[PDB]
Amino acid sequence: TITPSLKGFFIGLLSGAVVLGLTFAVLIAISQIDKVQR
Amino acid sequence: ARRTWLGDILRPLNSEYGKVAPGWGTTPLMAVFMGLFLVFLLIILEIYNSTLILDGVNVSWKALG
Amino acid sequence: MEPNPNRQPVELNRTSLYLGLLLILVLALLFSSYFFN
Amino acid sequence: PLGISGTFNFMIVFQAEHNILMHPFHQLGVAGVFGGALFCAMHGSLVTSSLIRETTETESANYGYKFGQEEETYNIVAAHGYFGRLIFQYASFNNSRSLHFFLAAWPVVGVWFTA
Amino acid sequence: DWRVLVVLLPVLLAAGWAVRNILPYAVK
Amino acid sequence: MEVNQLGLIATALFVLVPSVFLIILYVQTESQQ
Amino acid sequence: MEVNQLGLIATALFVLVPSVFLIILYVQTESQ
Amino acid sequence: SYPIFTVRWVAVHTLAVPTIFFLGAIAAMQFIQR
Amino acid sequence: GLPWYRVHTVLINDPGRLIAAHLMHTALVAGWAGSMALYELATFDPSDPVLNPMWRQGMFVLPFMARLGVTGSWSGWSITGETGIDPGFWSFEGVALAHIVLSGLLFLAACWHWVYWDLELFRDPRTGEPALDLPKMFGIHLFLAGLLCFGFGAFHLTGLFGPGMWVSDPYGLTGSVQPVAPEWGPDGFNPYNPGGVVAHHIAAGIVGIIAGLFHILVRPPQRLYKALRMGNIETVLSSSIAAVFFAAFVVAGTMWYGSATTPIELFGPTRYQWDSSYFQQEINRRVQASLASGATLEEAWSAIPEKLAFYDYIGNNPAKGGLFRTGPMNKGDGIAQAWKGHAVFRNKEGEELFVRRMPAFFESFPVILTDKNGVVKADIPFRRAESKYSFEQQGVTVSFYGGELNGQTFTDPPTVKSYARKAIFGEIFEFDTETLNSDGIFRTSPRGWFTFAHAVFALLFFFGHIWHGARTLFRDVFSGIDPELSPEQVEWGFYQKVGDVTTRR
Amino acid sequence: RGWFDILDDWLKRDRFVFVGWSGILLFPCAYLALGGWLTGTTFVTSWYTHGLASSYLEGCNFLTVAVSTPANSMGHSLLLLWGPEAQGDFTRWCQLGGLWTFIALHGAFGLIGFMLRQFEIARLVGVRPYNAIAFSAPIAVFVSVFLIYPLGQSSWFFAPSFGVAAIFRFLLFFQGFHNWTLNPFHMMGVAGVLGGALLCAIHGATVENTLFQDGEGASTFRAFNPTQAEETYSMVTANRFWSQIFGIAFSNKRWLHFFMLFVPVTGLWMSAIGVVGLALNLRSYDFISQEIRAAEDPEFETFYTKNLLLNEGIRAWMAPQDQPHENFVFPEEVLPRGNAL
Amino acid sequence: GTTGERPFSDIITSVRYWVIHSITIPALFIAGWLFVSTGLAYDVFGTPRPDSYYAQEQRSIPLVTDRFEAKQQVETFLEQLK
Amino acid sequence: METITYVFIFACIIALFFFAIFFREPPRIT
Amino acid sequence: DIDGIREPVSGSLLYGNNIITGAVVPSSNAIGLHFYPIWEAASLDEWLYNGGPYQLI
Ligand code: CLA
Ligand code: CLA
Ligand code: CLA
Ligand code: CLA
Ligand code: CLA
Ligand SMILES: CC1=C(/C=C/C(C)=C/C=C/C(C)=C/C=C/C=C(C)/C=C/C=C(C)/C=C/C2=C(C)CCCC2(C)C)C(C)(C)CCC1
Ligand SMILES: CC1=C(/C=C/C(C)=C/C=C/C(C)=C/C=C/C=C(C)/C=C/C=C(C)/C=C/C2=C(C)CCCC2(C)C)C(C)(C)CCC1
Ligand SMILES: CCCCCCCCCCCCCCCCCC(=O)O
Repeated sequence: TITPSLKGFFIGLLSGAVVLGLTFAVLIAISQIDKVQR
Repeated sequence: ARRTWLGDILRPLNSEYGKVAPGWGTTPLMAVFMGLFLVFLLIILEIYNSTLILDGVNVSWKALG
Repeated sequence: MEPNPNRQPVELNRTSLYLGLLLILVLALLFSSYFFN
Repeated sequence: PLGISGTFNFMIVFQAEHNILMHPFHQLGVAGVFGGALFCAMHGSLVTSSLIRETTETESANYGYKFGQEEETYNIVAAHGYFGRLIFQYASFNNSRSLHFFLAAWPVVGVWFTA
Repeated sequence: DWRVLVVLLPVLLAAGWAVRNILPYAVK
Repeated sequence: MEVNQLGLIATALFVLVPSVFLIILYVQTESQQ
Repeated sequence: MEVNQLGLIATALFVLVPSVFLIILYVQTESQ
Repeated sequence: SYPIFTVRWVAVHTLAVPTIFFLGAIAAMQFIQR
Repeated sequence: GLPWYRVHTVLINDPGRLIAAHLMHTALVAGWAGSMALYELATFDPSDPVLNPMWRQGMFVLPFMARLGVTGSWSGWSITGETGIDPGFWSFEGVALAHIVLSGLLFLAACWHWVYWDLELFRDPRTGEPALDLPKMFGIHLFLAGLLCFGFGAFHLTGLFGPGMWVSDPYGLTGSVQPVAPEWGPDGFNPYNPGGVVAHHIAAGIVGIIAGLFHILVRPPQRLYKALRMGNIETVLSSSIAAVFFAAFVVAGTMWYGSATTPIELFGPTRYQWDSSYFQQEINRRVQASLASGATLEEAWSAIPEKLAFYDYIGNNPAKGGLFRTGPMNKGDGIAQAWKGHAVFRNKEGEELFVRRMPAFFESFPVILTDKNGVVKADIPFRRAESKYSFEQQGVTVSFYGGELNGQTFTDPPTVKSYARKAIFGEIFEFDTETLNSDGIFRTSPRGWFTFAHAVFALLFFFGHIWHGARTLFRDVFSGIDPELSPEQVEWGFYQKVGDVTTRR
Repeated sequence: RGWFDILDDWLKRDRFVFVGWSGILLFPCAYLALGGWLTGTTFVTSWYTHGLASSYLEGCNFLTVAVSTPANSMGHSLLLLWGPEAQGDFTRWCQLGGLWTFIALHGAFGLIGFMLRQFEIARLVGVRPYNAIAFSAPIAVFVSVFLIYPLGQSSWFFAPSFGVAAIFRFLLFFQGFHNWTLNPFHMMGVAGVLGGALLCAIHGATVENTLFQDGEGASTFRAFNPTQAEETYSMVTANRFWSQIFGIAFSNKRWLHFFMLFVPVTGLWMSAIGVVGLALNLRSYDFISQEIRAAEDPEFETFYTKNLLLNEGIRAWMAPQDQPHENFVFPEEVLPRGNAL
Repeated sequence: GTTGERPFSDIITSVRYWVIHSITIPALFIAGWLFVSTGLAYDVFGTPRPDSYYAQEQRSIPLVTDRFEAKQQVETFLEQLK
Repeated sequence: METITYVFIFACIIALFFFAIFFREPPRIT
Repeated sequence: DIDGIREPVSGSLLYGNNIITGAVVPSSNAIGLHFYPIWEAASLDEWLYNGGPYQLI
């Protein structure tokens, strides 16, 4: 069944996702605002 | 160059050098499979490491009987 | 059938000879004690 | 001792009688030789990274330099442009004389201290 | 507990004071 | 001393084989010039 | 079999040294 | 006309802010008695 | 001309001679395999798989043939000790011969492809230039890999059309080649479950067939083709090297920690079994069980199989060797002949004392005897003048239960100390040191030698990956940087985006 | 002109600190590795894993603070904060050694990020990637010593702890248990590091002492312009000097600088290999010929037998406190000791 | 030879810089001071105080000996001090 | 035999020093 | 006899050393910092036992 470590695994998995998604979310926004002029 | 019978048979398998699908093609799909495989390898690693402990999975020699 | 066009001369100058022989001889000097053990 | 294992004997007994590892002058000697090796690699790799194309791929790039030629054989501005971006601009030399003086000074001074 | 608020007070005050002094130029 | 008997042939080919390789390449370089 | 242990090195060098000599002379002939 | 907040500003304060906090904590530690 | 370190680049644009070179390399490898096997056969002693198994004898390729079902010699012996058996053609000798024949055949094909390098197959039909369609080659080769991987799992390993694989009990006592049924549940990802190895090859094989189908039919996107330089065969070398050092690290790890594919009757015990007293616990479990059912001490220890006792000995621990201590383990401590029995030490008051075992970290270890509580009660002292715990003062004795010395007791302190010095190594065996002129110093096993070599090659191949990957992405500046590089491209602020001339300020 | 190219644009802007795609991996991991070491050395004990104090908070100084390895009983556990050992409790995670795996793994991924950054910047500027390649050597050292080595042993406990003195203890351990000074792979490393330092000093001094007079000042630094085409020192006079002083000299500037890359990079790679062997206790501990003779002939003595007595002292005298999980009790009477001392 | 950010030398000689930082720097210093002086650091990181390395008549190290009960072991040691 | 081997390699190195110094390829200006 | 206790340490190849273990052994502790040239020994045999070559080198 769903043991404590499998629960921890999902916690670690979702936390990583949050960190990467938040980071990329911010990085995309900034890059949209402050573009280079060609 | 020398032509041979086997050569003429295999010819079309080596006839599309440089042909690409446009732009990003299936790159979004590739990334999905990569991410699943990463999770898959994490699980397998953490099972072996005993960081992920699963019911009925005794990571020991004693799992031979 | 033409001769193979990809063939190339190879070179080792005298300084590279001296450097390589020194490498080999010093390695042998280093490892010989461990081979005889 | 004038021997390889004798050198080691000397080191070990020196550590028991003087605790040389916890002595700052030995710690500076390590910084001198580790930093010396580091900067040897750095300088070697930055100059090698910025060799000016003078040869074909079938030949050693070393043949692009001729003993006594007056021109420099690499582009120091490109090397500086690479290293200053690797870190930040002002942690990279653009004066070759200051650079080579630094190469000389760091290991010499560290080994003075360890002696 | 209370020791957390004690620690965090100077940081929040300093962050406040920097905000006050820089806000006009940050808007520009 | 009771050393490994094979250490001698090991050392001898360790010297001989790569040295011969370099000498071969050197000599045929000279005769091009 | 209780054979002579210097037999191995004597045979190896008997082959290698004169063989290498000839290979050296042949390769530098081809490149000239 | 220079910008105030930059990537550089973040890098600088990412290091500078904890450095001063740690310095304060380590200074307090010199007065701990056993 | 070419420097020595670049001679083989003449094959980069020559697919025929590239194939010839690959054939020659394959002939060499197959030839090594056959030669190695013949040498091992000529030196292997099959007469005692209990105390002189293959892994004590420095056998390296023998266990890989046994792992997949080759177990007998044309000479009539088998590695499980059955005598008078008939393997058919796939004996150790027949496998060795096959590889040799295979080598010879590859060598002839190498010659043909070297001479007849200029095949029209290798020419791009549009441009007339040598070209390989690497994307399609990958899908073909992957599809093939997938079919082989599937077949190997679906037929060989299951025993549906094949022999199965080596399986054993947890204590390495009764191993044999058996067909193995797949494990499809989560315990199939358990390294110690042999059914998982079957399921892996079946599933991965199907996935490989499907991905291969995909890679034959679907062209690479243009973004990826340009990013990975898919027109450059050296990108393949770069990623192939990476996949290979990945694989090498994995097989070093599983060899060292142990898994279902590195069984201990073929490669020896692991160091962790010594660390955790794995075999001593089982042995004690059995002796306690014989005592409870009413057996005497003599009887309970005499029931301990010699093979299990021999695992409980530090000389079979692969972390007790050295780099230049060469040859089989037998060359060090000797050829094990017999278990001497289980040594029990007691002091003059009759308490049982316990020798503290040597940890794998220590070349030498002192002799210290403890009571059940771990209190020191005797030792062999270094300085004698202030000794409290000597064997002489404490009246230590040793009695033997089981084995060769069963029922015997020794009381003369020098003999008792002698067995105490052996007991730090675990169970005590009689060795033949004469036959091989053994020097008495521990060597590592094939498990140790294989891990070492594969961990080192993996690390080195990581450099090859960095090297060839660099050469792939920087092909245009391999010979030096643009002599017309202008300082505005490498100076600061000129371009908004580094190296993009269209972003000039 | 989608989001990917726009983000590429922004990552690769010329700014005071270049970011790049490699920055996404490098900057978090480098900062966390660094931050974990400063946090641990300032505040965190080693009492429950090692029986040691190891933070400023506890009374240690810069030389003796460390982030210490986890307890031997953790094996090779990743020791994730959310894993089954700490169970999400930050405090217990610290006390169990979690900061060690945290620093080592983030440090590993930071090293990758830094080498990717070298590739990225070199590609954008148009130089060859030899600085990246040179950096493979410190990578090999790090992974072999901090990861491969303890992975072959019983646990992370036997990896180096991250501290000045703790590394000093690592060196001495390797002398007594592995006889690492006798290892030819370490010896090649030594030659590469000492040889690199020598090359560094001798090249810097030669250049500075074969300069051309290019200005009138007594400070010769000012007489160099980064855009000048002319060599600033005389290869020819440098070659003559060294030929007459030492017999041989460099004559090819490209070879010289490549050699400077080669020597220390190769030396570090060689030592990494030896440490991989020591992961398995595959040491160069002994010479068998010497031991056979010395066992039979009590008048035979060499600097090799003298050093093994020192190793034997190191092991017996440091094991009980250095490996507290083993519960080694060595009574006074078993300690090896010479006369008087 | 510039990428657009304001020169450091110009910043740290400016009056506005020191109006902000003559506050923010001592604040951060005092914050860290209090982190320690209040005893919070001991509690957050689990670091023993000078009176809590050993129980009064104990001279054994409370060494963790179990991987999966490690947490409970530390907790058991600490209760032997309360 | 081991002594002979050690000294032989040492003497080959000294001989190499002699050729490397006195029979080097001469550096030639440009 | 490096440490002056009549416990002679073998350093040369012919007396059972290899390249790694061989050494020219330091002069005897019995001599300390005294100058020990050849002509101060009663014989070369003595000079060799007490470590004279080290000082010369
Ligand atoms: C007709 C083919 C054939 C057969 C039946 C055998 C059979 C055997 N060989 Mg021989 N061999 C062959 C051809 C063959 N060989 C050839 C062509 C060569 C030259 C390369 C050799 C070289 C060789 C050596 C050097 C050795 C053997 C050995 C052996 C024995 C053990 C096999 C083993 O453990 O493999 C192990 C299997 C692997 C290593 C396969 C791993 C492959 C990786 C994981 C796949 C890579 C990724 C993949 C492409 C991704 C797929 C995608 C997926 C989604 C599907 C066995 C008796 C061993 C032996 O005992 O010798 C006497 C040994 O040491 N062989
Ligand atoms: C993966 C490779 C592999 C592995 C693990 C083994 C493992 C084993 N073999 Mg096998 N073997 C192999 C390949 C391998 N072999 C090959 C390719 C051959 C053909 C040459 C043989 C031929 C062979 C024979 C003939 C015998 C064995 C035996 C053995 C056993 C003892 C090994 C031993 O003492 O090593 C000793 C290992 C070393 C001393 C390590 C050497 C490391 C070198 C010196 C380092 C070089 C460094 C380099 C110069 C530095 C350069 C740096 C700089 C220039 C840049 C062991 C089970 C023996 C046995 O027991 O058989 C029953 C035996 O008699 N093997
Ligand atoms: C599948 C593996 C593979 C393949 C096919 C290649 C192929 C190639 N390499 Mg790469 N490489 C690899 C692995 C590989 N490499 C690895 C693992 C490393 C790290 C060590 C490197 C490091 C490397 C460098 C640094 C360079 C190359 C270069 C080259 C090219 C020229 C090589 C040559 O002429 O050698 C000629 C070699 C010799 C004549 C003698 C080599 C003798 C060696 C030292 C010892 C002998 C090994 C022994 C016989 C058997 C091997 C045992 C074991 C590996 C199986 C060629 C495309 C060169 C290049 O880019 O040129 C443009 C180059 O400069 N390679
Ligand atoms: C690029 C940055 C980066 C990288 C590479 C790492 C890498 C690592 N960290 Mg570090 N970390 C980072 C940034 C990073 N961290 C940052 C920014 C912080 C501060 C928040 C931390 C704080 C931190 C802590 C506190 C710890 C780590 C730990 C770890 C390790 C385990 C990671 C793991 O298991 O992830 C698992 C997760 C992933 C790999 C993400 C996979 C993404 C999947 C595919 C997406 C799945 C989809 C989603 C879940 C679906 C949503 C459905 C929903 C609606 C239900 C590893 C070395 C641990 C450690 O060092 O142990 C010693 C640990 O305890 N990290
Ligand atoms: C003449 C004396 C001498 C010399 C020159 C060396 C030289 C060497 N030794 Mg040896 N050693 C010696 C004596 C000596 N040793 C003796 C007598 C002993 C006792 C046995 C040892 C024991 C010993 C051990 C036990 C080990 C070495 C190792 C090494 C190597 C270290 C390589 C290196 O730079 O690691 C430095 C570390 C790195 C390069 C790793 C990556 C570093 C990254 C880039 C860090 C980035 C820092 C980052 C910015 C944050 C910093 C900020 C913070 C400080 C504030 C090198 C070959 C090591 C080795 O062989 O490794 C394979 C090793 O583990 N030595
Ligand atoms: C022709 C022919 C034939 C024959 C064949 C033959 C006879 C073959 C053989 C083959 C062989 C017989 C092969 C072998 C091989 C080998 C090898 C290939 C080896 C290798 C080695 C190496 C590589 C090593 C290395 C090393 C060293 C030396 C030291 C240590 C380290 C190392 C390991 C690295 C036949 C009849 C079939 C048919 C028809 C045709
Ligand atoms: C771990 C962790 C984390 C992180 C953290 C961090 C990030 C931190 C950082 C920290 C920091 C970042 C810190 C810093 C500090 C610093 C210091 C402490 C400094 C010091 C200095 C010194 C003392 C110096 C001095 C000097 C000298 C001596 C000489 C010259 C001058 C000078 C001044 C330099 C988290 C949260 C994620 C969670 C998990 C865990
Ligand atoms: C892909 C890189 C992953 C990067 C982020 C991974 C780690 C980020 C933070 C995750 C740890 C914080 C939350 C988990 C704390 C555990 C509490 C619990 O177990 O309930």
